[PDB]
Amino acid sequence: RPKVRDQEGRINYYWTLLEPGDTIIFEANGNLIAPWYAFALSRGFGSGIITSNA
Amino acid sequence: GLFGAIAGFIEGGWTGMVDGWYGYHHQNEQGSGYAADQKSTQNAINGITNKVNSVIEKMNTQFTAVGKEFNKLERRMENLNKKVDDGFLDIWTYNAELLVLLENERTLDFHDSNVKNLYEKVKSQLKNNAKEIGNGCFEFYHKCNNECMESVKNGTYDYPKYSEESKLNRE
Repeated sequence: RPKVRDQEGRINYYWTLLEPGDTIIFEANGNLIAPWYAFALSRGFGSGIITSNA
Repeated sequence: GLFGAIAGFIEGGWTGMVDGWYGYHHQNEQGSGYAADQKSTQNAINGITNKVNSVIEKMNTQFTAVGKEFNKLERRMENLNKKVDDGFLDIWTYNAELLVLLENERTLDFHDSNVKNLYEKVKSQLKNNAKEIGNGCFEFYHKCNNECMESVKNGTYDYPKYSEESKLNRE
């Protein structure tokens, strides 16, 4: 691949939201970048993302 | 406006009147000056205040809404998102500007009628005891002291009481 940030390989990133009480299973025989940290989310209302230099 | 009072039968307003919107000016042997018609002014204020607040209060709060990111293969959806925002902006801009213009015209007619109606109220009180002159004034044919001026303003003028004097002064 063309170099990006001096690399020729790539790491693709994936995600999922695990519902309360469920189980996530990871099986692999190579090429895994394992989760180390994960986030327990709490949702609210009225928030959003803005782009600003203020 | 369509009633013809503002800069019509009334040459222009009074910078010397400070206690209201509509009112009277008088002159007699005991003095002169300006005084507002508090009943007419307050009703005009309440009407307008309700109108302004209706335009504002009936509007809903703009709730959080931001744009959305789309990737390079989602241009059709990005363009739909934009179409929705542009369409809503065009509708609200057109309506906001046109509403204000239509209501400003009506407010000025509202005021034009209110002062004209005040003029007619006095004309009906005075009948033949005064004559109409320009600038929205009634020139009395009898002596009208301060008690008389208050009586005319309050709509309690005792017309026949002054009729003998005016008949003589009218020649």
